[PDB]
Amino acid sequence: PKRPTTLNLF
Amino acid sequence: NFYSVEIGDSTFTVLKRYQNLKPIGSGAQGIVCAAYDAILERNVAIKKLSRPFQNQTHAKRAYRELVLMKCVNHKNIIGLLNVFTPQKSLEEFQDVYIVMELMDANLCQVIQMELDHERMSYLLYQMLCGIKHLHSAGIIHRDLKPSNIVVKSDCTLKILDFGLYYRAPEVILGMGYKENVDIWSVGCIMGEMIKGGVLFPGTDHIDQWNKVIEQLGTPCPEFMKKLQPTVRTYVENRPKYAGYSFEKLFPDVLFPNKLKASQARDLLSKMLVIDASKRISVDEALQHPYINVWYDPSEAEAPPPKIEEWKELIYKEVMDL
Repeated sequence: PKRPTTLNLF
Repeated sequence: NFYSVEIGDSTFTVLKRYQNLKPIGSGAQGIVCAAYDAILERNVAIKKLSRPFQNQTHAKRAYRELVLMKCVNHKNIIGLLNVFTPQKSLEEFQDVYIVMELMDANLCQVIQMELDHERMSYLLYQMLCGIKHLHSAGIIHRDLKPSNIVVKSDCTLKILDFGLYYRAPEVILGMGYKENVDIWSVGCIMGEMIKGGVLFPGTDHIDQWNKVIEQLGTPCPEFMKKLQPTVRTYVENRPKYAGYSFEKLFPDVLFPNKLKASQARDLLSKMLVIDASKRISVDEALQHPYINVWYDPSEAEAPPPKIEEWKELIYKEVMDL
């Protein structure tokens, strides 16, 4: 399981 | 050495390394500016304490924030980057400036976004780690909420402050609390991500209380006994509230993957427990199968942190750099 490298704040 | 910028009605006198200041906050604590750190070459947050010591009340809070910010150290907690005073001596000592990490946004909007279980359980994993470190430091926030949790575009998360609808019953009421008081908040924030709107909307602490009971169901009599005389009468005067099942409260119509949707609910089912004595603990939450996937001992279990007289204490704190 790879950890999220991005989260879309916009 | 320093220079002065005028922001609003206050004057920010700070180290020349900081530029492009812009106010992003202004509360009881003080004024917070977004600023560019020309040495670390990154965006930081400069907080100028308001009336550090204009009354024994303010000074203790100032002394409180400084000392804690110093010892406390974790990735899932706002990191201190500097503390300085533009004043040359204790005699003239007047202002306290705290520089810290600057994040991109709080969870107020990202919560109303679309997060996959990865992002969902990961952000929560990171909350549990920060809250746990806070706890292992004798600090029990009690006031965690969306505008309290900050995040970055790289999906990392941190706790903004050490605190003191997202409050736990023990808190809404004049009852005693333990560390799992903050699990309620996590339970609330987690649930709101799945819902899309605040879980228990209360027009006032009483209505708030009603929303929760009606929703989760009335607590058992052993808990009622632990309730203040006046408030116990109030609850015993309302209709029988049985609450709903977490499948009804949290229908699959909100989840994307059969296993994970059930796990998230099962977890929610152990965090949103009125009776604090039947509520899950952080350690257990971190071990839950929905959160445990990101578990890492280096994160989840990092070693703990550690009158006119207040002017000197603070000054001494600040002067230790």
